[PDB]
This record gives sequence, structure tokens and C-alpha cells, in this order.
Amino acid sequence: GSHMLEMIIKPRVRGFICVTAHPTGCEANVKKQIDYVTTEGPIANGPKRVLVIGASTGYGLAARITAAFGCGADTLGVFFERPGEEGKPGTSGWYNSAAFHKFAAQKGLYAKSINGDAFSDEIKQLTIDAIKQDLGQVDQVIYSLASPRRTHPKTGEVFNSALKPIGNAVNLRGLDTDKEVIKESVLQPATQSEIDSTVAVMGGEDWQMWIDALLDAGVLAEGAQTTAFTYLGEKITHDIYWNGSIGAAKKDLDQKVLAIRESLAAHGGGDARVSVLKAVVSQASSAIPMMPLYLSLLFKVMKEKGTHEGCIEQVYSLYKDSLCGDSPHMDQEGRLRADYKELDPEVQNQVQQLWDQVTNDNIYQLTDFVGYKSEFLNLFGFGIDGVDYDADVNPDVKIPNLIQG
Ligand SMILES: NC(=O)C1=CN([C@@H]2O[C@H](COP(=O)(O)OP(=O)(O)OC[C@H]3O[C@@H](n4cnc5c(N)ncnc54)[C@H](O)[C@@H]3O)[C@@H](O)[C@H]2O)C=CC1
Ligand code: NA
Repeated sequence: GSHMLEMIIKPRVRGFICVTAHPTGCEANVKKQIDYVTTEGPIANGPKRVLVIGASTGYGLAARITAAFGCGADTLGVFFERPGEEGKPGTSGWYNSAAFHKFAAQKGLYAKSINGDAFSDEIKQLTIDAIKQDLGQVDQVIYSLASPRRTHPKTGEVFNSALKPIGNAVNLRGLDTDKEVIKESVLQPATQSEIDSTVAVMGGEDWQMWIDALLDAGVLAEGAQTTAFTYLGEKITHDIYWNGSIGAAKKDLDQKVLAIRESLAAHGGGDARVSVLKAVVSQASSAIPMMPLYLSLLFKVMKEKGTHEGCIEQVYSLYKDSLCGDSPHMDQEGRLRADYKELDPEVQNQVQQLWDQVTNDNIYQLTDFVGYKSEFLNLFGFGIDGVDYDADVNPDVKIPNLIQG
């Protein structure tokens, strides 16, 4: 009666939230990303020992897969996910990470993971301990956390991030993905306390605390390199993103990367860069006002140009061109740029024109909302080819070498 312990798992979506995840589908999604990387080919001169903070979904998962299956790296991942249990599917990041460990072992690559709050001292200590035991040191640290809150590791204060404009309220158009309607709403500007809290969570302090802690522990190698992911976006997103409260946080990253680069470049010519990536569908981005509509438009325009990319394609090129290659593709600030295809003037102009014309009636003629919906479901392991969604599956999937914080 093994079906008592198993279930048929279907999507249960509410706005930008899906409360279920499919273990087999997440495994298939991970395999697809791995197969992309191995199909593209290896990346020369990559790091061989990598710490990825935020390693279970989205860009961080893509970085772990790229490092491991592209650069041949041993990888230590840190993330914050819910394991499955009977009757209750775990989070997609849990199942993604289970799959990553399975495939890494098949290839003879080291994979160990730590599940817990990355903002906490405990998790940093557990991470230091794992590196010491296993790897000696790491050559690269990827900082790829997206979180709505942070408990300060010293004072215990809980900071909450806000996704609001700064200065003036803004009329933002968007797509209500449940009702499938184009709708506007007015978002009020952030208070100073809200801006400060957002910087506390998504700014660069914790990144700094990580690098310093690893440094003080002697677990970073000569020539070590670290990067945190950021988003600048097209001008149309500037009100809510770059010049909003979240932008105040990402701008803080810029006030961190200098000190970090300074510490590493003395340590064997190591380096640090904020890396700027394109918008993609993710658990994080889907929750940002305007983003489902913007993404649906951007996908259409970029597909027409042959330049559309998801997480894995974006990060593979970041490693190949910029982190390990001869094309930092530097901007005037010293950031690594991998987002130029989204920011091309002809792309921005086309997105802007469509933005002004889209209505309930022409959604499927003017946008790639179909593609948006598909990629969103894929995040949670749904709609993946070759997966039998009618078969019972055990939601309790275990991960070897998983340290629970
Ligand atoms: N998704 C997008 O359009 C873009 C995202 N970025 C940036 O890339 C980074 C990652 O974003 P996504 O891939 O979208 O996010 P995501 O939602 O797919 O993944 C976030 C990761 O952070 C982990 N995490 C969250 N809170 C944690 C905690 N307290 N302790 C340990 N782990 C925690 C999650 O487990 C997960 O691995 C972010 O800095 C984001 O700003 C930059 C360009 C655009
Ligand atoms: Na991530």
C-alpha cells in the first residue's frame, strides 16, 4: 500500500505563488539545465571549489550547475528550503537540490549543501566547517540571495524589504495573471524606514559579512573571486526597480563591491564584481510589481530577435565570457555586464511601444504571456516534457550530505 505515502501533485497557483512543487519535474528541470551546459561545452579556467549562497533555485542554481558541469567544480550550496513530507510537497528548491546532488554524484563531482538562514552566524560557521573538512578552501563565492526579510545576526532585529517607488507614487501597469487582465495600480512611495529596511535585506552588508567571515577563517584561496547578482533593467522598470527601494539596496551592493575587491586583489590578484543579469521568471521576480507584464513583453521581443535566454543560458555566458573569460564586459562603475541584450535600444523601444498598446483583448497577439506562464510552471516542476504527471510520487525526497541548520 505504498500509495498511502504517495500522491498525485498538481499545480496550485495563486497570483505569483504556487504552493506545490513536483519532485520528478524539478529533477527533470535540473537535468535540462545540466544538459544545456554539457551540450554547450566546458568552460576553461573556471574555479574548482565554489560556494554558492542561494544555490537551490533561479540564478544561484544556474551558477551551481554552471560551475559544476561547465567548470568541473566541487560545489557547496547554501539555501533555505522546506523538505517534503507525506501529504505535503516540499519547495521546488528542495527538489532541485536533491536532483543536483544525484546528478553531481553520477558525474563524480562533490556536492554538499547547507539548509538554513544564510543571514545567521550559525550558518556561516557551519559553512566554514564544511569547507575546512572537505575542500580546504574555496576559489569562488557566488552571492545570489533573494529574500523578503533578514534577521540581523547581532541585534536580532527583523528587517523587511519593500518593493516600492521612492519620492513620488507611481501608476504601474501590470498583468493580473489569475484574471488575465491588464490593470494599473498606484504604488505609494517608500518611507525612509522602509528604504533602510530594504537596504538591510538586499543590500551588501551580509555579502560583506560572508566574505569577511570566510577570510578570517582562512578558507578563501589565492586569486579567489566573488560576485553578487544585480539587475539594472530597461528604463521602463526604473520607477519600481532601479530608482525604487529595491534599487536603493542594489545600489548598496555598489558600496560594498569596492571594499571586497580591495581585500581579494591583495590576496593573489583575486577579484570581486557585481554582475548585472537580465530579467527572468523566478520566484523572486514574479513577485515584483509590473514584472509579469514586462517579462511577457520582453520575451516576445527577444524571441523575435533570437536572443531570449533563461537562467542557465544567462549564467553560462556570464561564466564563460566574464567570470572566467577575457570579457569582463565592464561598465563605467566596474560592474560585469551580461544584460546588454535586454537593454539594447531597439529592444527597449519595441517593449515600450507594446507596453502602451496591450489590452485584455490583444494579450496573446502582443505578448508572450503563454511563454511566461510555461516558464513560471516550470519553476515548480510542472509542464516538463517526459514527466508523467498522472503517476503517484513520494513527496519525501531525501538529500545526502545535507546539513540542516
Ligand atoms: N530573477 C531576476 O529577474 C533577476 C534576479 N537577479 C538577482 O539574482 C539574485 C537571485 O535572484 P533569483 O534567482 O531571482 O531568486 P530565487 O528566488 O530564484 O532564489 C533565491 C535563493 O535565495 C535563497 N534564500 C532566500 N532566503 C534565504 C536565506 N534567508 N538563507 C539562505 N538562503 C536563502 C533561496 O533558497 C534561493 O536559493 C538576486 O540577488 C536577484 O536580485 C538579478 C537579475 C534579475
Ligand atoms: Na538564486
